[PDB]
Amino acid sequence: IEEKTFKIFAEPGEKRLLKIPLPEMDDSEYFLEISFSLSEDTPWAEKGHVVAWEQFLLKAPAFEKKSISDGVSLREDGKHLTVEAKDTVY
Amino acid sequence: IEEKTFKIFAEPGEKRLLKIPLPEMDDSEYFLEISFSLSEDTPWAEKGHVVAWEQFLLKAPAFEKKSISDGVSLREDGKHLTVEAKDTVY
Amino acid sequence: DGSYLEDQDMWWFAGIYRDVYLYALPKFHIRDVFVRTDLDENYRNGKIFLDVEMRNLGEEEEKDLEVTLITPDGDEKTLVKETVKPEDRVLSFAFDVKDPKKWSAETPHLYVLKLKLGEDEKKVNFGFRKIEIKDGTLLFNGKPLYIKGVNRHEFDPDRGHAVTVERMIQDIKLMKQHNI
Amino acid sequence: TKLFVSGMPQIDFSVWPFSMEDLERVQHISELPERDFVTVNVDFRQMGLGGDDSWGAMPHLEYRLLPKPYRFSFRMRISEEIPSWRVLAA
Repeated sequence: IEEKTFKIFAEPGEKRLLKIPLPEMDDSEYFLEISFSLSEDTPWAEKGHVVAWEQFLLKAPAFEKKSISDGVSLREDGKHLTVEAKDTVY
Repeated sequence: IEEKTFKIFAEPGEKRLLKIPLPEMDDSEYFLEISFSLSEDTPWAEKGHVVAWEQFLLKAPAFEKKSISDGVSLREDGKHLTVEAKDTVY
Repeated sequence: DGSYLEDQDMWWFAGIYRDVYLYALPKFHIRDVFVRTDLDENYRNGKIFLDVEMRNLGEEEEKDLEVTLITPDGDEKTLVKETVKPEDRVLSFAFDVKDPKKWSAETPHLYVLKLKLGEDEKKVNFGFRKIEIKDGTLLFNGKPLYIKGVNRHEFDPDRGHAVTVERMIQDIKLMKQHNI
Repeated sequence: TKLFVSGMPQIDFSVWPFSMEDLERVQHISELPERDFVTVNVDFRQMGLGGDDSWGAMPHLEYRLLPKPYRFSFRMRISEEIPSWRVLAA
């Protein structure tokens, strides 16, 4: 639903902070992915090759529980129990 | 939703079994009440006076959780936060 | 080689020690019958589950199948009456019965199924009863059952394993008179 | 207009035609004053009444709120009709 490019300056061993502005969220599940790729071609790989990525849960979903009002039928014989609902028979 | 009269023969100290045929139940909460009343007038009370009763849970309800899609507005000033939804303001 | 599975603690005898006979059935006949019962959760109303296996040995014409239920009182009811083409098939039926008399060792009430396919006639005795395990307890028609039993060998001091009906009846009456 | 409250899954409540301060002040039934409001209490629980005696006895241990952490929630709606107590927002 949303993609954005960035550049970060960090020398060997350095830790740097990255700030991501989040949208307003509904009852769905939301995951964030952060990746780093080759800016231009190398002798061993092409521009856009991913070298590193990580993923994080932003928000768990809200589960819905619905009350069913429609009916189910049941027929017994000597070997089988048969259960009918809508247009499926178990 | 259902009422029924009965008579039970039990001498002082006796335990007797009572069988109650139950209906098919939906997602509501169901309670059973069993009572005993005066068959006819006494010097101290009238026909229908209850002398004893007990109640029992037959079935717990099934709770429904609904996903809300409609929006809520928010206005801040120096002293108040105001929240609007449908035709109610908090 | 059979003798290796017949090593019971008993006398080793031999011979034709039970009855021999010849009988004749129509070309199209009932080979087998399986009658089972169920009872509801109040042990009040019953169901009959009936499997009828038919066998054809060169018949061509269609025959009439009738199944009759006789009660312990003696009343009769037709359960099935249909025409069947001659073939090897298992027919299955399920019937409901209201407040049947239940079979126990204390009260042995027997129903009769009468089965007739053309000129082939057979009868089977059956009872309404249910054995079950509920939470490690043994139940018979819904009541806790105590087995007050004995082991019996089919043995006679004059005839060996060739025991008669008169001796079988003597054994059973003696068992019941001693609370077995 | 209906003010509706439902438990998650239950509450205790009471409604009075005066304040808690009025009820604590007056020592006779005749002195209970006239007010232009209703006091509403919505509770998790209240301690027992006791009464083994009335000159020192406490309620029994199993009817006291001993000081440990507690939580409690309920749903409120202001509308023209009574909604279903069994339906909540996910």
